[PDB]
Parts: sequence; structure tokens; C-alpha cells
Amino acid sequence: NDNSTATLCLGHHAVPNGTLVKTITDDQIEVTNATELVQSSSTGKICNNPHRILDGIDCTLIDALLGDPHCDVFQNETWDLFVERSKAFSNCYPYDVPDYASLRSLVASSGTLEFITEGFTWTGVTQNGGSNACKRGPGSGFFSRLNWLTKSGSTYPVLNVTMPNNDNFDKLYIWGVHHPSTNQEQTSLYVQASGRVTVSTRRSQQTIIPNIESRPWVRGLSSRISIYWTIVKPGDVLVINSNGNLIAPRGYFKMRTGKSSIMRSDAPIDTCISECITPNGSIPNDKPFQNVNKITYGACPKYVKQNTLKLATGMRNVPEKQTIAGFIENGWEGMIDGWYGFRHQNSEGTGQAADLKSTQAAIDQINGKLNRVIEKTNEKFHQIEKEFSEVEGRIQDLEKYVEDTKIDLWSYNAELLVALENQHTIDLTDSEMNKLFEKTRRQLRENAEDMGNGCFKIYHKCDNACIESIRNGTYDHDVYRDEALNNRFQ
Amino acid sequence: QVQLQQSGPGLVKPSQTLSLTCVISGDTVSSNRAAWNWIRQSPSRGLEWLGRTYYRSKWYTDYAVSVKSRITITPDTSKNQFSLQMKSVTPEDTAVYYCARGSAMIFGIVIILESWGQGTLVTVSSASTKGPSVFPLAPSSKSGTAALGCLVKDYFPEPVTVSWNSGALTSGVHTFPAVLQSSGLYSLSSVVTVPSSSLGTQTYICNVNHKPSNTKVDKKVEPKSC
Amino acid sequence: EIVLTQSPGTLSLSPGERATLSCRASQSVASSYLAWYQQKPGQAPRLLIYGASSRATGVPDRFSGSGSGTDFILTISRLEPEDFAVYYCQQYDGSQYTFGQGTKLEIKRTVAAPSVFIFPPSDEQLKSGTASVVCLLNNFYPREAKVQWKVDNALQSGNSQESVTEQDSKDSTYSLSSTLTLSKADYEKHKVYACEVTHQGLSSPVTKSFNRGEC
Ligand SMILES: *[C@@H]1O[C@H](CO)[C@@H](O[C@@H]2O[C@H](CO)[C@@H](O[C@@H]3O[C@H](CO[C@H]4O[C@H](CO)[C@@H](O)[C@H](O)[C@@H]4O)[C@@H](O)[C@H](O[C@H]4O[C@H](CO)[C@@H](O)[C@H](O)[C@@H]4O)[C@@H]3O)[C@H](O)[C@H]2NC(C)=O)[C@H](O)[C@H]1NC(C)=O
Ligand SMILES: *[C@@H]1O[C@H](CO)[C@@H](O[C@@H]2O[C@H](CO)[C@@H](O[C@@H]3O[C@H](CO[C@H]4O[C@H](CO)[C@@H](O)[C@H](O)[C@@H]4O)[C@@H](O)[C@H](O[C@H]4O[C@H](CO)[C@@H](O)[C@H](O)[C@@H]4O)[C@@H]3O)[C@H](O)[C@H]2NC(C)=O)[C@H](O)[C@H]1NC(C)=O
Ligand SMILES: *[C@@H]1O[C@H](CO)[C@@H](O[C@@H]2O[C@H](CO)[C@@H](O[C@@H]3O[C@H](CO[C@H]4O[C@H](CO)[C@@H](O[C@H]5O[C@H](CO)[C@@H](O)[C@H](O)[C@@H]5O)[C@H](O)[C@@H]4O)[C@@H](O)[C@H](O)[C@@H]3O)[C@H](O)[C@H]2NC(C)=O)[C@H](O)[C@H]1NC(C)=O
Ligand SMILES: *[C@@H]1O[C@H](CO)[C@@H](O[C@@H]2O[C@H](CO)[C@@H](O[C@@H]3O[C@H](CO)[C@@H](O)[C@H](O)[C@@H]3O)[C@H](O)[C@H]2NC(C)=O)[C@H](O)[C@H]1NC(C)=O
Ligand SMILES: *[C@@H]1O[C@H](CO)[C@@H](O[C@@H]2O[C@H](CO)[C@@H](O)[C@H](O)[C@H]2NC(C)=O)[C@H](O)[C@H]1NC(C)=O
Ligand SMILES: *[C@@H]1O[C@H](CO)[C@@H](O)[C@H](O)[C@H]1NC(C)=O
Repeated sequence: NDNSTATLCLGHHAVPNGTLVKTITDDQIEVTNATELVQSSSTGKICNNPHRILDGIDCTLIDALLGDPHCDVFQNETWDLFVERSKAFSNCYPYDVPDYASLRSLVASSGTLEFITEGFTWTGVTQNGGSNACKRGPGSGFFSRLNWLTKSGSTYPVLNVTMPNNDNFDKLYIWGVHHPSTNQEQTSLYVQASGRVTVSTRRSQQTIIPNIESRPWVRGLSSRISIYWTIVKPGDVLVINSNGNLIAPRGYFKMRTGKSSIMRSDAPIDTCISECITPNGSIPNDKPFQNVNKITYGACPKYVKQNTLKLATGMRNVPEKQTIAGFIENGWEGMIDGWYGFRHQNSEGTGQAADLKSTQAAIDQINGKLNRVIEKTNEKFHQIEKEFSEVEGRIQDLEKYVEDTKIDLWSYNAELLVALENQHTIDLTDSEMNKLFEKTRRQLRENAEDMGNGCFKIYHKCDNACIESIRNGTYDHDVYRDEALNNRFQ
Repeated sequence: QVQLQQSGPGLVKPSQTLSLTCVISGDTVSSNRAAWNWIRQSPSRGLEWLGRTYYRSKWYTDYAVSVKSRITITPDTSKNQFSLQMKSVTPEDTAVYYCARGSAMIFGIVIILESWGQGTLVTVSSASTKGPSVFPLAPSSKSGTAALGCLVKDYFPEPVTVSWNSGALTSGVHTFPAVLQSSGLYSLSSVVTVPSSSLGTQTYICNVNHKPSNTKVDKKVEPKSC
Repeated sequence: EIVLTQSPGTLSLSPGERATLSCRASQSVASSYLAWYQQKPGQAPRLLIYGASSRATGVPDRFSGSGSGTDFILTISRLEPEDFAVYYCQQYDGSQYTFGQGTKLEIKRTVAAPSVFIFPPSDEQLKSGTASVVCLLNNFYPREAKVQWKVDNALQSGNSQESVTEQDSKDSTYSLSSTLTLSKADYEKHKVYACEVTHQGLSSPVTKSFNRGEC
């Protein structure tokens, strides 16, 4: 009928708009606080700094290497990252490289196109052949770095040109062999019925016999040129023998070992600062994973198939609504200091305070979770990369499918490890809440009783000082026992 | 990047009611991510948290026990501010009062006061307010730089702002902390160190402002000769 | 409630050395709920460390926090003249915030001799009835300095007040302003007003004076 008794309710933190996280028991649990681990967003544009980026607007790396006329701006050009656009084309004598990707990767790894000419002596043979496929400027022309040798008078002799190497770096020589389409064309240019081109250093030799066939029409020609490369090391010599069909080099390309590479993309370039480059823009390397693209350049996160991986750093987020009760029905949106709290209602009035001994016990465990996830996924990443490298024996020709299943197995383990910690986080947070309800029940003993809604009903008058005695670990029930039992049993 | 601006430093007589306001700029008072605290600081009591107020689909207010009875913190949404009232003030309530915002920093919790106001000194005294009397401190023959200043005297209550050339002079300025004379009034001095050649060609103006008395004086300091 | 006690109450250090400030607690404190603040003279407290060990936005690696239970420590590794302030520890217990008394950290400097100036009273003030003559020490270290007022070679006691400035955050020096207040009538009776200064950076006490009137 009056202020004879008081109420002490237990509750926890709660917010209206929580975050959904994955666990093992549930597919999605709304928690109070979490963080995103994948970088699915991107500015869209590529950042010009800190790496030296080179936009090959219309010219591929090979075309700029060889000397396609519209690529002549790229001479001696250097780069940290060469980018190739989709629009890039070739407009020069039709050709083909047997090891295109191998040569493209070799020259890309060296961040330079530094070419120096050399004084080859092609005696008895006319130099600087030309084609109207590459008109160069007003007149006919050819590749910049290639010397097309054609017969002189009515004689094309056997050329044996030697060229030693007396430098500390490695030289890269690019040359070619011309494949005419008729025997008439072969005789007119080279006199001989059948040619040869031989290039060697030391043990290595390459010997190519030209093939007279009619190829698919390109730029008014059914003839083609095959491009080969040859590396000479310090102290080595380059010897070139040919009785015909020789597309000679002008010099060599000085290649340096470096951290350069190449990637195909159409993303625009902008003035910004980004460490990690992806074909669809630049992304910040602050998150552990990224969904933006598979191929990247620079210090980048790991690639992940799914566009979301959230690590729970809170507790079960149950909200409030409509219409006092504790944690059985709804959390407390008003309690913001800590994840476990007390509320009460006594003669003095309603009050509230957080329990930091249990909140700290949860925080101290959640503290090193993100770092723990990063250490484990990194080990599993380089594990899945170390193994899964062999692939049950390999065939270069048809491995397109292996990366598609590497990403799946890696994404499965990563999403599983995040779900392992989220389960552990939900477990330990709910544990500290139930342990608090046990500590208070034990403390009150027969002086109160569980009301069923996460609260107690203290059957004696318990002022704010008495309530703080319950929150503190110092509450003697024996002194209030006689008073509370009098009210009980009545 | 919130900006908190508080009311004017003034005087409130004994047993009256203290009343300040904090006008928030760059955030809302009804923010679901912030809590607005009042803190006072005095030499006798130190830094003392007074209370706070935050909105979580409902207006919650918490108060310290030492001040629970005589205080009321009320938020005003329409002007985006929140005020502090303290009643039956006593001479122990003379302090600098700080508007400060608290925001959770650890996993969505652990509120921490990170954005602070400038702080407004309030004196609880049964004495009348009084403006100052500015006097020049002209320099004489050189002793290799000269020194001039001003003497702001006989004012109440604290505190007085002193600028030079309307904020254009910063290097060499030394505004001293006030001394409480036996009169129950305050005296203050502010000097500038300046090259001897700079005199004559350039003029130095002493800008003095004392809000509690609503006085804005500006005295030109010039060397006297014969 | 919980009470925070800071030791030492005052700390003097030379730049480059390391400061360690301890914060003692009556009762055990949650490690996540103990913060440290910096209050430069005339400004509001600026947040440095929160959650015992976590650096705020805009503070260098020199500031680091540590501790648990009733013992928390704040260390400033590479001191600078700019680090002069009063550092407080703050805790939260549930329903209340609590602060410590603070640790006044003043940075040592090589001794600097003061520049003494003396200003006679203004003629405008004399017409009002009082006369304030001002003596000024400028940019010196350490703070310990003594001013002796002499009127006609007669020592004065109790008619003078002095004010010392806070340590400059750049040059790390002090400045004193001793003022001697007399009546107008009492001011005319005597004719030569001197200001004796004793300081460590001075081999012998300095005396700046002026014969009353001028020129
Ligand atoms: C957990 O919570 C309990 C319950 O609140 C605490 O114990 C109570 O402590 C309060 C004081 O905070 C006691 O209430 C009253 O305090 C008087 C002293 O007041 C001082 O207040 C300030 C300091 O805040 C001083 O500046 C001022 O000058 C006063 O000196 C006490 O003297 C009174 O207690 C009386 O009764 C107890 C027995 O109950 C006696 O032991 C005392 O000697 C005295 O006679 C007054 O009641 C309150 O009494 C305390 N309750 C109990 C049951 O002890 C715990 O301290 C707290 N523990 C922790 C670890 O946080
Ligand atoms: C889990 O819990 C954590 C906290 O424990 C939450 O993390 C914080 O979330 C808030 C979200 O608002 C973040 O605050 C935002 O910071 C942005 C970046 O601030 C930088 O720039 C400012 C200004 O230069 C600097 O002062 C600051 O130090 C940073 O360098 C701001 O751009 C945001 O501003 C917007 O909101 C504020 C109101 O807060 C407005 O005043 C602004 O005008 C603007 O609208 C905002 O301040 C905060 O940085 C996060 N981290 C921390 C450590 O607090 C998670 O959000 C939470 N996760 C959940 C609930 O899922
Ligand atoms: C994220 O980035 C990746 C990588 O950048 C994007 O994936 C790629 O997207 C492209 C589409 O943009 C895919 O298609 C490719 O584009 C080709 C473009 O078609 C053009 O082809 C010729 C240009 O080479 C044009 O004809 C040319 O003919 C001669 C040269 O022979 C020349 O002289 C003449 O002037 C003319 O330019 C032709 O007319 C046409 O305009 C397209 O043909 C072909 O389908 C290509 O495959 C590409 O396959 C994607 N690659 C990969 C690995 O995915 C991705 O779309 C980006 N995503 C987002 C969201 O931004
Ligand atoms: C790309 O770099 C190469 C070399 O790294 C440049 O080719 C050669 O450059 C040298 C000078 O560095 C030229 O030699 C010069 O000869 C003149 C006389 O003709 C002499 O007076 C100079 O002192 C110097 O010795 C050399 O001729 C040149 N070779 C060719 C075939 O041009 C090349 O110019 C660079 N290209 C670009 C676009 O930067
Ligand atoms: C290359 O040119 C001339 C052909 O007249 C010959 O020169 C020889 O080159 C080889 C290359 O290893 C040397 O070992 C010989 O000592 C050279 N001999 C002379 C006389 O110069 C050589 O016959 C030709 N090389 C080949 C392999 O045909
Ligand atoms: C966020 O809160 C609003 C009301 O403030 C509510 O309508 C909405 O459903 C909440 N969002 C979620 C995901 O529950």
C-alpha cells in the first residue's frame, strides 16, 4: 500500500538500428556493434601517386616496345605500372609473338623501355625496309626498333654479324622473321628460294625457317612477321646468321630488375594518393579483405568473393518498443556507459547504473579479436597459397578453373573463421549477463525473489545507499532478513 | 567537428540562481551518438562533473550526488542548445564551467568527454560590477629593444581580455594574471617587447574588454618626451 | 565514490627526458574507463589517452598509457617545451565521473637572465588620486626571483603585489610584474624610485630606477 519494498532490475545495452552478423547457430544475429572487414567500395579512378603510372592510351606494351608509329611517344619511357586500355590497337605490319605473355611480362617487370641503338654492319644488303601499313608520317615506314633487310642489287649474302657484350647489365634484343605469302614475294625481296634466321648466345641457339603461307588479311597483307627475343648476359656475345628473311634489331633494351608490372583496365587516372591499385579504381588498404577485384597492384588486402564480412564487437541487440522490466524482454536503450547495468525503483525514485566488472570482462576478451582473426586468416591464406600451388599436377593450357576454386575455398575458410569468433562473442556476452543475475540472486538470498522478468523484488525498504550496497560486493542480508521475512509470510 | 559556445562570463549574487547556456554548432542535441555534459573547475574543488543529458528516443539526465538537489539541466531542441541551472548558489560555486560533449569510443560504449567548450567564469558575490581604468606604460630612453604596456586597474569581476592592435600583435605580448587588491577589486598588467626603432613610425593600441561591465576601452600608448 | 590521487603534484624536467605520471585509485577501476587529459594554461582540458592505453586523434607516440586496478601510469617519452601543462587522470564508475588533482609539468631550460624595466605612474592616473609604479622582469628562468622596492633608499614592505606569468610554451621562460601602489600625496613626497632585482642568472643584484619627474 506504500513504500514498503523496492525493485532492482537487471538489463543490458541496446540500440534500435543494430548490425546483422553471421554466426554458426544463426545465419544472421543483430548485434550492438560490429565492423566491416571487406573493401567492396572504390572511388573508381586510379591514383597517380605514389607509384609512377603510365597510361598507354592506344598502344599495347609490345607495340610501344617494337615501334608502332603511333606509339613513338613511348620511347625510353619508364613506369612503375603500365596500364593498357581496351581501345589500344595496332596499325603496323601484321605480326605474331609465339610467347606473347612471356615477353610482355618480362619487359613489364623491368620498369623501363630504355633503348640504345648499336652499330650493326649489314654489308651487301639494303636496310630500312618499309610498308604502307605503317605509313610513318607522310611516307612509308616500319617499326622503330627493327631494321628490315632486303636484297641489294641481285645478291643477298649470308650475313654473320657478331656483337659482344661488355657491360654489367643484361641486354634484351628484339628481332623477327618475315613470312611472305608467295614465292614471287620471297624471291623479289631475298633472292633465295628459302631463307633462314639463326640467333645464338653461348649454349642457346634459336633457328627459324620462314614459312610461305597466306595468312588472314590484315591491313592489305597476307604476309606476317614473327617476333622473337634473346637475352645476352655480361661477357656473352650475340651472333646473327641469316641467308634471308631477317628483320634485324637496331640495338637492345636495357632491362633492370625491379618491382614494376602491368595491368589492363579502362579506369580514368586522377591526382590522388593510393597505395593499392585495382583495375576498377584505387582502394584504401585499411581493411583486411577486398571484394573489388581479383587482380591488384601494391600493398593490398586479400581478395574475397563475398561483399560483406562483419566481425561482431558487441552483444545481442534486442530493441525497445511501445510501453519496468529487465533483460528478459528488452534491452535498455538508455544505458550507454556499459553493456550490463542495474535499474531500480525505490522510495527515493528510479535510478540506473552500469556494472563495469562484467562489462570489462567482456571488453577484455573482445579486445584482441580482430588481431586474432587477421593472424589466423593470414596463415590460412599463405597455407592455401603454398599448397594448392601444385594442383594434382598441372597443365598450363587449361588451368583457368583453378583460381575460381581457390577463391571459393579461401572465402569459405575466412567466412568460417569470422563466424567462429562471432559465435564466441555472442556466447561470452550472454554468459556475463547470466553470471550477473546469479551473483545478485545469491546476494539477496531469501530477502527477495525472482519476478520472472529479469528483476528482483526486495521485500524490505532499500534506499539508494542500500542499493549501492547491492551493486558493490558488500550487502549483508542478515540485517534485513528479519524485516524482509516479516513482509514475506503476510 | 562540433563547436560549443557558452554564454558570457558574469556575476550572480549569493543565494540566486546560476544559469548558463551552450549553443551547439556542427551537431544536434538529439543526437543518438552524443551526450552533453557540464563540468566546473575551481582551485578549491578541482575538476567536478555536474551532470549530463542525452537523447535515446527519450530524454535522460544524470546528476552528481553533491549537486543533485539544486541543479537542472534542460535541453532545447528548437535553438539546438542545452542549459544549466544551479540554485541557492553559495560562494563555493565560483568556478569555470565547461560545456563538454561525450561520445562512445570503445565498441559502442565507454562515453568519453572529447569536445570541450571555452569555459565561462562565474563569480558568486554580493558586490556590484565595475569596469576598469586603463593607463599607459610608455617607454623611456633605451638601456637592444624597448618595452611598453598597459595597466588595467580597479575592475570587477574577472575576467578582462587584452589585445594589441586588434589582434594584429602576438609576438612579445605578456598579459599577466590579475592580482586581487585589498579593495576587493582586480588589477592587471600587459606589456609588449618591441624594437626601439619601431617606436614613432608605428603606433600601438591597447584593446581592453570587460564583458561583466560592458566596457571596451582602447588606449594609445606613446612615448613621452620634453 | 572512487577518488583519484596523482603523484607527483609537481614535476620538473629537461627536454628529451621522459615523464612518468602515476594515478592512484581508492578502489579498483575498470581499465577501459580511465582517461588522461592535458590542460594548457587558459584552455579547456584536451583528451590525450582514453581507455587506459588508447591514443586519441592528434597525439604522438610519445604519449602512452598503462596500468590496471589501482595503479595507472602515463609516460611522455620525448619531452618538448610545448608539453608544459597540467595533466589529469579521469575515471568513470557507473554513475559518476572523477578527476585527479593534476600534475604540473614544467620543462627545464638553461638559465636566462631577466630584462628589467620600470614604468613611472601615468599623469592621467595621478589626477585620480592613486599612483601605481610598475617593475617588470621579462623572459627569465627559473621562476624563483625576488624584487625589492626602494624609494629614496628605503626598503618597502607590504605596499606591493607581484604577478608571474605561466611558462611560455615556446621559449620556456617566465615573466614577473611587481607593482607598488601609493597615494598621490605620498608619491610626491619622495623623488627617486628604484627596483632591485635578485636572480640566479644575475651575478649581482640589478637596480633600475628613475628620478621622479623626468628629463
Ligand atoms: C559500496 O557501497 C556502499 C554503500 O554505499 C559503501 O558504503 C557506504 O559509504 C557511504 C559513504 O560513501 C556511507 O554513507 C555515509 O558516509 C559517511 C561519511 O561521509 C563522508 O562523505 C565525504 C566523502 O564522500 C567526506 O568528505 C565527509 O566529510 C564525510 O566524512 C559515513 O561516516 C557514514 O557511515 C556510517 O555508518 C557506517 C555503517 O553503515 C559506519 O561504518 C561509519 O563509520 C558511519 O558511522 C554515512 O552512512 C555508508 O554508511 C556506507 N555504507 C556501508 C554499509 O558501509 C561502500 O563504501 C562501497 N564500497 C566500494 C568498494 O565502493
Ligand atoms: C561501433 O562503435 C564505434 C565506437 O566505439 C563506432 O565508431 C564510431 O562511429 C562514428 C560514427 O559517427 C564515427 O564518427 C564519425 O567520424 C567521422 C570521421 O571523423 C574524422 O574527422 C573529424 C573531423 O576532422 C575528426 O575530428 C575525427 O577525429 C576523425 O579524424 C566523421 O566524419 C563523422 O562526422 C559526422 O557525424 C558527426 C556526429 O558524430 C557530425 O558532427 C558530423 O558533422 C558528421 O555528420 C563522425 O564524427 C567515429 O569516428 C567512429 N569511431 C570511433 C572510434 O568513435 C561505430 O560506428 C559503431 N558501429 C556500429 C554501431 O555499427
Ligand atoms: C572492372 O575492370 C575490368 C577490367 O578493366 C572490366 O572488365 C572488362 O570489361 C570490358 C568491357 O569494358 C570487357 O570487354 C572487353 O572490351 C572490348 C571493347 O570492345 C571494343 O573492341 C575494340 C577495341 O579493342 C574495338 O574495335 C577496335 O578495332 C581496332 C583494333 O582491332 C581499332 O583500330 C579500332 O579503332 C577499334 O578501337 C570495338 O569496336 C569495341 O569498341 C570488347 O570488344 C571485348 O568484349 C573485351 O572483352 C572485358 O572482357 C572485361 N575483362 C575482364 C577481365 O573482366 C570490368 O567491366 C570493370 N567493372 C566495373 C564494374 O567497372
Ligand atoms: C633514348 O636514349 C638513347 C640513348 O640512351 C638516345 O639515343 C642516342 O643518344 C645519344 C646521346 O645520349 C646520341 O649521341 C649523340 O650524338 C651526337 C652527334 O650526332 C653528339 O654530338 C652527342 O654528344 C651524343 O653523343 C645518339 O645519336 C642517340 N642515338 C640515336 C639513334 O638517336 C635517344 O635519343 C633517346 N630517345 C629519346 C626519345 O629520349
Ligand atoms: C661467320 O662469319 C664468317 C664467314 O665468312 C666466319 O667467321 C667465323 O665465325 C666463327 C663464329 O664462332 C668463329 O668461331 C670463326 O673463328 C670465324 N672464322 C673466321 C675465319 O673468321 C664463320 O664461318 C661464320 N660462322 C658461322 C657459324 O657460319
Ligand atoms: C531503425 O530505427 C527506425 C526508427 O527509428 C526503425 O523504423 C527501423 O526499422 C530501424 N532499423 C532496423 C534495421 O531495425
